[PDB]
Amino acid sequence: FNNDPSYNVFLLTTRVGGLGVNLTGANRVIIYDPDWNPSTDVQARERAWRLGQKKDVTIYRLMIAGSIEEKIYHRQIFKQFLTNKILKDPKQ
DNA sequence: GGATTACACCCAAGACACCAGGCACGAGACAGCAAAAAACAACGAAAACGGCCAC
Repeated sequence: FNNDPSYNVFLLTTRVGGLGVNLTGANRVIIYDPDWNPSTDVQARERAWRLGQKKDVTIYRLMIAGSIEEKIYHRQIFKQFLTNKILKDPKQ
């Protein structure tokens, strides 16, 4: 994927992929389905947002409004707050 | 002294309670064609993917 001008897109199923695979070639990212682990998505974004990435990277989240996606996304935001007030400011 | 005067002794009619057995209740305990056959609803779910080791 990195060393070929063709082979533009490829699906990854971000459970198996994210162990540290180097995919700096990517610049755009599409998230299709929200996951349960709030962590599995940071490695997913890091599949194109490696340290010192060559070009700007963007994330497009898919979210079905008025569905379980709403509950999961709010849950993930709450989980981010959990690790973002325990380690940032316990007054939040 | 001995019999009227009185009082003790007991015994017979009496009663209440006793002893049991009836009598009614009281609720269990039933207990209710056989043979043949067919329809006929209900008895009734661990997802899915990865990182492996051993093929």
